[PDB]
Amino acid sequence: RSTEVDEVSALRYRIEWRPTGAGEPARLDGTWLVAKYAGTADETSTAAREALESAGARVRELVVDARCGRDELAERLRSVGEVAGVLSLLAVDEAEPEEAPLALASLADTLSLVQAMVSAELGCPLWTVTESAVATGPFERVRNAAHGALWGVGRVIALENPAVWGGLVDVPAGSVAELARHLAAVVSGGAGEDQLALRADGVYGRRWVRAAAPATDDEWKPTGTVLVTGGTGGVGGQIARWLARRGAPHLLLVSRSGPDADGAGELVAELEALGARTTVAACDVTDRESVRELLGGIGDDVPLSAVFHAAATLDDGTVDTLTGERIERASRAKVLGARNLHELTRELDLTAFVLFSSFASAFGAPGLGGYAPGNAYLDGLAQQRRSDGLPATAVAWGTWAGSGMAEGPVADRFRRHGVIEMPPETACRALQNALDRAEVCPIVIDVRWDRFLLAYTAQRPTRLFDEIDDARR
Amino acid sequence: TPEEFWELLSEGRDAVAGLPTDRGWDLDSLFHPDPTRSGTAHQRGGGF
Repeated sequence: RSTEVDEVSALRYRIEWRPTGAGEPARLDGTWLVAKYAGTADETSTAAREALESAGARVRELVVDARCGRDELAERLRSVGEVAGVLSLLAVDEAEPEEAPLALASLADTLSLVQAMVSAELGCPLWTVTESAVATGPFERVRNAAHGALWGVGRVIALENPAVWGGLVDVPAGSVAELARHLAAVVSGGAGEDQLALRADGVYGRRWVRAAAPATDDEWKPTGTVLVTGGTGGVGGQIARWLARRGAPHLLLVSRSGPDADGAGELVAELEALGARTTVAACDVTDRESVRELLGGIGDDVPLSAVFHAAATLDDGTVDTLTGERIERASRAKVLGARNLHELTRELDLTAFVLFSSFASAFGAPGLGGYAPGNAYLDGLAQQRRSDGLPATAVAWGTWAGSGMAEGPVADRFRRHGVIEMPPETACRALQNALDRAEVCPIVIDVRWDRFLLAYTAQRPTRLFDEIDDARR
Repeated sequence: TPEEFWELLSEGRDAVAGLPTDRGWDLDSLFHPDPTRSGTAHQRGGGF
């Protein structure tokens, strides 16, 4: 019945965790550092190490503090000597500091540890044990969406330092048996997985896989008001124009720039002609109370059901200077704003809460390693929010054709090696079908694997893309 | 084996872990907040 949505079918992909091999266990040597904090006693350490010195090496602790220095871990690693790899247990059983999701203590220490190994000239693969930071499918709940932020930057770290980055090893919340059962093989594994999710039912590797689009009869309409965060910025700009086209009764482009944006009046006029009741508003999204009084400022004449969080600030994404607070104030518009909108709308009957994210958390992207965590927090929020009673869609938008929110130096590079500009006149239909199937976390990109294979698996063979069929070429 | 089941029945282990990812199940249309959405499943796991 459909031929055009076939282009949409080639656009939408999804991340599914397929049962991979636990790796091939090789007797390690030198030392394996169980780098973590010292605040609480950790049975995680005793459980990880019991198969670490039994792995052939010895176990050495590396207490890293929040922004303790980009160098401290380097001279400590040089102090012990040659290391065959490190186990970051700082991201286990750790709450989100409610100040900021990207100010997660671990993310900062992971970045500092990565660049300390780079500066320590040690050259060993780092492994980051995470406590259920990602789900093996919607049958599991992502405990802390902030933790996936590490995973986000993790998928980028390998594109900078294949020798220094080993990968991530997700383990279930609370139980440390999976560590003892698999870490020894996993860290030493010749399988090649950089993304690991140890569960009671086995070992799962993250996999990009084709999303099927039979074009389900269900139709999502923009009925209600639409909180288009960053509505002036193209990522939200063409989305708001499309809303108005589809018949949005009300719109609420909201952005600190707002009326003071280069293109505000023009945009408003366009959607005012296509749809009706469009409103641009100069309002912060980082503050919880600003959004609180904005949603209370949402007229009781029209309920809110379509929060389309699109704002995302970005200057640079190089691991060389990437520290946790840097990621934070780089993408606070994205994460805190999304957290505020989530916590506010928990009591709202939203028919859509589409978080607009990018490929930076889908696959690795140099120059977006600071833009990746925010998108990873977005993906985790929709992964849980769908594990509750509030629908959310974390579309990983590839290079938007017209925006400038992530359309920067990295976008023009990737244009000639894989992800190409996805036209709005088909990416808007991809969003429609991601709300017709109610896809929890879709990935809409126009990636050509002819150029992508030698731009991703070249520096690090990755089993992520060994599920897409036409990814062989 | 009927011996590896006695190592699940004797040490009190539940085999309910999660839904299969091998089988190409959608796993995304299976779960929507609306409990009456045609095509969705209610159990978030099971011994598979």
